[PDB]
Amino acid sequence: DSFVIRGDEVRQIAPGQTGKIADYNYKLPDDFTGCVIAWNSNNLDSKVG
Amino acid sequence: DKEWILQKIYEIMRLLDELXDAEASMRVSDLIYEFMKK
Amino acid sequence: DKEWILQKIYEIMRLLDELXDAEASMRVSDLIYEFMKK
Repeated sequence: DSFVIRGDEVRQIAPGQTGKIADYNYKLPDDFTGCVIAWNSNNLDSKVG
Repeated sequence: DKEWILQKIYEIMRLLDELXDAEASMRVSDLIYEFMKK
Repeated sequence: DKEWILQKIYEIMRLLDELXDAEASMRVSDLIYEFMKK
């Protein structure tokens, strides 16, 4: 997977919280060690308009 | 007036969107999210 | 609890007084007094 996370929501990988769209499914429940490799999307993930 | 709190704060969010902060709008909307959720 | 939220409104009034919206700062400030009170 690869989804454009919000700024701090790279830290919302922590149980119990409401996400922006992780409302549907995401939010670590018991023992999801889902590997993630993250960084600043600020290369191109910001557009005129 | 917790719902009027939501009222004032999302009016703040709409005006932030119109001003062109983008930045402020996005993560102050994160603030409002963790406000109305909690 | 409501401490975090009213501190949110503190941060909001600070963002406003940094932006430049005298009217909006007075609005959120009087709402802050009427939100600590009511």
